[PDB]
Amino acid sequence: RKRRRHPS
Amino acid sequence: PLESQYQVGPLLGSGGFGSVYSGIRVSDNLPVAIKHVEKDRISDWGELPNGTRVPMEVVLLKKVSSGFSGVIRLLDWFERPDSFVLILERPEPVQDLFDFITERGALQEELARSFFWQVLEAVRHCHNCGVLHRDIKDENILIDLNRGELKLIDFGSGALLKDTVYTDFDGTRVYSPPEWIRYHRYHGRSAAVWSLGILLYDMVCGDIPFEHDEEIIGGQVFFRQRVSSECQHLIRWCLALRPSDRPTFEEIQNHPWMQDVLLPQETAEIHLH
Ligand SMILES: O=c1[nH][nH]c2c1SCc1ccccc1-2
Repeated sequence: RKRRRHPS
Repeated sequence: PLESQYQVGPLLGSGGFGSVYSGIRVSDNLPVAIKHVEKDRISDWGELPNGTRVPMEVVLLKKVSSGFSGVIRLLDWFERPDSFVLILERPEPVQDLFDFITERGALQEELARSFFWQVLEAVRHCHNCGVLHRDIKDENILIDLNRGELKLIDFGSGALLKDTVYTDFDGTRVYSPPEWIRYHRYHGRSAAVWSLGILLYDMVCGDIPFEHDEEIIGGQVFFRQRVSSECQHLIRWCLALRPSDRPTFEEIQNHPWMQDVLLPQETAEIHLH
């Protein structure tokens, strides 16, 4: 499945 | 004289943190990273042992930059009309832990143990210096591929460490604890332990366990990869829903999964070369 970065 | 003392190179990245360029200190050809921060895009400000008003990130980097550690060191910094510019260490060669895990998949437990141990030493170091990172995640960890050393980066969401409640937060939501989702309050150490549980699952399973608030507050941990019982126990302990049920940093490093850790040099030679 799709793995993504996550902003802050 | 900033522009005429560091040779500016290619952009390394940009985002909610600013814009980071590769660079070389002309004085001695040392690899550096040059980070720019728009003044208008700054939330928390502080003052150093000079009274000069600076972004909190500079305050925190100075508190932790003393000596050697698994934290990125702030070499220098300048003020400009609309921005601040930060001169930081740049390992070479380097890759951040998010890209490393994407390329390699779920890491062998031996490698996850060495990596996780180094992160624990680095976070302990920050807390010893009165600094709370508040955005521990694979994206904010650099791997010096040759030395096998991990470096913690980006204090742009950090705070001074304190024992009372925090009711503000601007870090990564998928690494934030359920008491922040449910009640908009948390304590610093226990929330740090939660993010470290997210990080360790990420290392051993190939990605983070939770994407959605419901999963975060649900506190059910499904393992999508083969993971040892001792390591599953440590992860579930770090991710206890009640903050007071979470382990201390001492209890994490005394946990039986954390024994016989590889040295950095061994980690490079076995897993990184
Ligand atoms: O706060 C930061 N964001 N990005 C980086 C930093 S410290 C140096 C660094 C070196 C190499 C690649 C990225 C970075």
